[PDB]
Amino acid sequence: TIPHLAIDPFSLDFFDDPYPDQQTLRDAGPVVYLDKWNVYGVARYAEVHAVLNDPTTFCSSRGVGLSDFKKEKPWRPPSLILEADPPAHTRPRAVLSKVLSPATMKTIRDGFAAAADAKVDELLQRGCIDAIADLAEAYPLSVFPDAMGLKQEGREHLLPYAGLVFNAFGPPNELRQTAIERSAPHQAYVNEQCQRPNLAPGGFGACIHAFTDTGEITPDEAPLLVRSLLSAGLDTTVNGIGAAVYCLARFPGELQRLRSDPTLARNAFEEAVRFESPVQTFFRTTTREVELGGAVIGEGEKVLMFLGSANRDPRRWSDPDLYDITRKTSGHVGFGSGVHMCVGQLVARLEGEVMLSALARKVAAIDIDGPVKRRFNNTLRGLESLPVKLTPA
Ligand code: HEM
Ligand SMILES: O=C(O)c1ccc(-c2ccccn2)cc1
Ligand SMILES: [Cl-]
Repeated sequence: TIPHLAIDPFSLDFFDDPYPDQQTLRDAGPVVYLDKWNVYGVARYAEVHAVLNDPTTFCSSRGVGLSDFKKEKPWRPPSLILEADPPAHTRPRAVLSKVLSPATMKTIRDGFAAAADAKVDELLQRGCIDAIADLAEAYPLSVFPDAMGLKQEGREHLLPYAGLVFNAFGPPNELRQTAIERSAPHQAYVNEQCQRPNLAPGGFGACIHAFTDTGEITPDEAPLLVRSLLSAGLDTTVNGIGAAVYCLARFPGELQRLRSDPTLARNAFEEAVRFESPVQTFFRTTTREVELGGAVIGEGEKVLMFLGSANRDPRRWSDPDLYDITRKTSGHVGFGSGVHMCVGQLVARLEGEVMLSALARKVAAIDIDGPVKRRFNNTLRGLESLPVKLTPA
């Protein structure tokens, strides 16, 4: 019934060039079995979307990595939002929704846009930059920790902790095990900054604590919800912005459309999230025997979703391998779908829009002038280095 494949979606060969293997996974059937890790997989849009929108059957409380929390100990206390099912998930979800709300975006937009314009101006003075370290990393590092209300000391732990979190969703391979081995200094830093005394008033972190009054969360839950934003809100945006810059360098015709209408900035970032999804894969666990696309999956089985594959599925998208900044992108799963759909997507979009708007208004060309290096992660997709020359407009 279910085809068995030996493709390892957590191998460097797969990270290097996942597209061909993803077509193989999509075309083999709606549900495959991956013998390498003894998990089910779904690579088509329809099944990925269906799994995401059935949290009762495909739960998150048993972890969204390979590890099954009913069988193995989590490497850190479970997330109160990501690794929770309704109804436990509902109230921490509503709090983060209100912290990361439209009204909060109105308060940070001017500073985020000023910082993005200032960065592009700074980068234009140097001409030849690394679009990862000097842009995709430097810009969110200059707005997000300040938006959280973090102190200055110790921010070098932020990206390492994030890379650890997303590597840890993988199998016990060298990427995951190495990350955990070096994790103690990053965990200590992050956990300490999650305490209310260490969070600046007016920031995202202090606002989470300020919601402990309402009956939605208690004070003992607030540090873990701060930890959620420090886990999921930095490295994802770095890879998203890097993907957008990468796309604009590979598709100069799309950079030229963006220059002619900077108001396409928000959709050009959204298309980059569909085209080069920063988070390529993660898991659900079945809570019972379920039929999916004509196949029966037993209870307590891990199901690997290929989000980047669903976003390139020609059963859903026309010309899926083309970066199109006027594409109707609604429905892509780059931010998830359903009750867990990225609660910080307004922050991601704001960061990405104002950066691409700054590029649209100030940059004439983006040419790759050096070797492009990929950054390897069990679930994140992004570049290690992207040497580009920026031609000022
Ligand atoms: C390009 C940027 C981003 C991408 C591609 C992305 C992707 C995702 C995806 C796919 C999920 C769903 C996970 C699941 O269903 O198991 C998710 C959830 C989440 N994201 Fe994002 N994210 C981004 C930016 C952010 C930012 C900026 C924040 C916070 C400031 C954030 C915080 C969270 C949190 C807390 C969750 C858990 C929500 C829940 O379980 O209900 N992410 N993200
Ligand atoms: O609550 C946390 O700590 C946390 C929340 C969300 C993520 C995540 C996972 C997969 C894709 C995107 N984001 C990771 C951690
Ligand atoms: Cl931790």
